Amino acid sequence: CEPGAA
Amino acid sequence: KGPDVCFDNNVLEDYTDCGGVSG
Amino acid sequence: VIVTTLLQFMFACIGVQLFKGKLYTCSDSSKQTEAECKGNYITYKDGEVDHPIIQPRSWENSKFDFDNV
Amino acid sequence: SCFQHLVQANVRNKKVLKDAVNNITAKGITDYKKGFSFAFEQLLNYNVSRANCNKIIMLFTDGGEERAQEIFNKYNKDKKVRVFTFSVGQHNYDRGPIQWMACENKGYYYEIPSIGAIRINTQEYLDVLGRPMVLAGDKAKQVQWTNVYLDALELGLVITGTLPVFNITGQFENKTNLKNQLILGVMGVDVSLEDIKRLTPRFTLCPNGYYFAIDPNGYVLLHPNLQPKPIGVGIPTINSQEPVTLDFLDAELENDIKVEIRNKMIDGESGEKTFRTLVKSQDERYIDK
Amino acid sequence: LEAEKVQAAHQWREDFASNEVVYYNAKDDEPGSQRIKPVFIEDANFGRQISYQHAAVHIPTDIYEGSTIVLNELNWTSALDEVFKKNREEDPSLLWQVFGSATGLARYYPASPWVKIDLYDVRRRPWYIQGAASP
Amino acid sequence: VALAIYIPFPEDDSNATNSNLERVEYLFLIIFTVEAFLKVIAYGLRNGWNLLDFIIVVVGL
Amino acid sequence: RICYIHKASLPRATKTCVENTCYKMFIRTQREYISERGCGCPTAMWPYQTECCKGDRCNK
Ligand SMILES: *[C@@H]1O[C@H](CO)[C@@H](O[C@@H]2O[C@H](CO)[C@@H](O[C@@H]3O[C@H](CO)[C@@H](O[C@@H]4O[C@H](CO)[C@@H](O)[C@H](O)[C@H]4NC(C)=O)[C@H](O)[C@H]3NC(C)=O)[C@H](O)[C@H]2NC(C)=O)[C@H](O)[C@H]1NC(C)=O
Ligand SMILES: *[C@@H]1O[C@H](CO)[C@@H](O[C@@H]2O[C@H](CO)[C@@H](O[C@@H]3O[C@H](CO)[C@@H](O)[C@H](O)[C@H]3NC(C)=O)[C@H](O)[C@H]2NC(C)=O)[C@H](O)[C@H]1NC(C)=O
Ligand SMILES: *[C@@H]1O[C@H](CO)[C@@H](O[C@@H]2O[C@H](CO)[C@@H](O)[C@H](O)[C@H]2NC(C)=O)[C@H](O)[C@H]1NC(C)=O
Ligand SMILES: *[C@@H]1O[C@H](CO)[C@@H](O[C@@H]2O[C@H](CO)[C@@H](O)[C@H](O)[C@H]2NC(C)=O)[C@H](O)[C@H]1NC(C)=O
Ligand SMILES: *[C@@H]1O[C@H](CO)[C@@H](O)[C@H](O)[C@H]1NC(C)=O
Repeated sequence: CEPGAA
Repeated sequence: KGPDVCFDNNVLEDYTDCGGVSG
Repeated sequence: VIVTTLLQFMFACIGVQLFKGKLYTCSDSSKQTEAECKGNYITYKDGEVDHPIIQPRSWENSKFDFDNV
Repeated sequence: SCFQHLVQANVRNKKVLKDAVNNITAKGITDYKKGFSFAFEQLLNYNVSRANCNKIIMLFTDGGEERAQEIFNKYNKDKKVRVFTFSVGQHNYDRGPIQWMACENKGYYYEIPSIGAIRINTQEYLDVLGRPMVLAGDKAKQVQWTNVYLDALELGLVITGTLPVFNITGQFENKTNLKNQLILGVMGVDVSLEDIKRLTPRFTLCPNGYYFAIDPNGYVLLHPNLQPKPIGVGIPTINSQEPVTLDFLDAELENDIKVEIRNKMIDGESGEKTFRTLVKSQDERYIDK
Repeated sequence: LEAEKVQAAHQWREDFASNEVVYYNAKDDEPGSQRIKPVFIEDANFGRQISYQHAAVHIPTDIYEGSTIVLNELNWTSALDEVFKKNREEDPSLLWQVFGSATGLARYYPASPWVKIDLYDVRRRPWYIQGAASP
Repeated sequence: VALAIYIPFPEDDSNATNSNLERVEYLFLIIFTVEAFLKVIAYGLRNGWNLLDFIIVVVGL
Repeated sequence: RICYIHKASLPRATKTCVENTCYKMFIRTQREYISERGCGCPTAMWPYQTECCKGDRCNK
């Protein structure tokens, strides 16, 4: 899956 | 279930091979 | 002036027998011999383990040594 | 960690322990006597699953002036637990008691001055741990098969054999025995998972039939759901090194009966079983019976 | 057995410059050691340019391949290649056969060029750690 | 000399020597308190260095 | 056997030798430019440093 954000 | 062969605590082992007394 | 330069020569002579060739160092801190300080080694940018960069290993003397008078 | 005992070194249990030693903060006075009373008491549980084998303690300090000769005489007086001491960092503290801990406890003193020596130093405790196996003679020469992992040279999913080699120069007289306590190296021959699949033909069955085999851990060796990609450990975040260990119960839907078959197959038994199941479809959108 | 017997007669040398060892360094496109230029043939089974004549040698980046310890191995890990060949000839299905030495160098057969930054060390591989000790 | 030995540690750490010098710098305060107690009821603080001694003593207590 | 020895570091002229160690005399900071190759393992004055080899023309 593609990464997220943090 | 783990391996049934184990190898530790042998009598004829030279423990006097540290890195502070032999270096 | 002559006294000052004579004391300069004197202190240089004492310092030679004190730091004669002991001021060598390697780029990699884990090697402490010119023979060992060879090839390449890994250097990490700003102490980050995720950015390794290959550098050569060099036996470099200090900028101001004490090898001779 | 959230763990209070010894846990197996999975790919998941090894991520909880690497996200918690990446968060610690330094504050307070040091106390080796309390610290080593914890370590010797956590390797005494026997309530939980354990390897029941080499029992090592791996101290990560900088320096100190405490020898803790009492703690090392209450628990570890029969020389059953090794103690490896690491003196990490660039500092000036007395590394004297630390060198004494390793020698008196059948260990080794390792020094990590900078980040460049981390990779070569935290891999040599396998030379100390290999001493009791080298002296065992030709009874430790047993082929061992690793878990399924991706090859370094891109080849797919492979399993590798293993057989150590012994420094046996001067064995005719048996007089040196100074460096003959270390292994020369470890060999290996790769067996690709595709090679095993040729030995299990499936075209005489309907598409719903298949073969699978498991480790004595539940990890599948071959399975229709085993894909040539590394397994996941959590939600990714952006700001071949690990084996492909997929458990049998996590490869297909889990039942109460399937756990019974998994335990029997781990034990090494033989048998048959017929039972209605819920089998997930290949498109991961349907389920039938 | 052949890696044990051959090591028992290495006759430890000190200056590996007058007599040079011949080996194929995988990580390449130097005095004291001669390299070989292999022929290579794209093949099935494997997917890379494999060579059925010698075995490549992988030495990690932070290991100087002309030190007196690395060069002293490469001399006794050269009778292995005759056993790397008889094994495959008897059973043509053999895949990679590798000898992971304790000095960091690994000699695998059949020879093939190695795969950004390189951080491979044979002493950390799972197939090596499981055989160097017990659980 | 006690202050010379003391050695500071990052973020509250301490060895045994710092756990003994903090004990010694209680006798080293009682001595000065005893000295300062006799002078006031003997000499009635305005000598300068006597005033400095008084400030360091009261800050010590 | 052959490594170029000269006094003026700029022209880099060639001179014969007999020692089996070819050296490399460079500055302690600007090491890219090689001031003086040659034969033997001599002593470096200031500001200079020497690396010595095992064969002829090993320095490169
Ligand atoms: C398998 O085990 C055998 C022994 O069981 C082992 O063979 C031994 O190898 C060492 C190499 O270090 C030989 O040492 C000779 O004697 C001294 C002692 O080291 C060396 O002189 C110095 O050695 C140190 C090593 O720390 C070095 O830093 C130093 O530079 C050396 N001195 C100088 C002036 O350079 C000698 O150099 C060395 N002999 C020669 C001819 O060079 C032992 O003699 C070997 N023992 C036997 C019985 O042959 C072998 O290496 C092991 N196999 C592997 C793969 O490690
Ligand atoms: C370690 O270093 C050397 C690098 O190749 C090798 O030295 C070789 O030793 C061989 C045996 O001593 C020599 O072969 C011939 O052996 C016969 C004895 O049956 C003798 O005639 C001579 O000693 C020798 N020469 C001739 C012409 O017959 C090799 O010539 C010699 N090679 C070199 C380059 O000198 C060692 O073999 C090597 N060890 C291993 C295990 O490879
Ligand atoms: C599990 O470990 C604990 C301590 O680590 C063992 O201690 C027992 O705890 C229970 C209740 O606290 C009681 O049985 C006793 O008070 C403790 N001692 C013994 C000897 O039982 C406990 O025994 C372990 N469980 C086992 C071995 O099944
Ligand atoms: C798949 O879904 C079924 C139905 O939702 C679940 O199995 C039921 O679970 C409940 C609660 O334990 C039981 O009371 C029922 O008897 C079960 N149905 C059966 C056995 O047919 C469960 O979530 C899944 N079934 C599994 C895992 O076997
Ligand atoms: C190897 O396996 C093949 C088939 O898998 C078999 O025919 C052969 O006898 C085995 N042994 C050898 C030495 O080839």
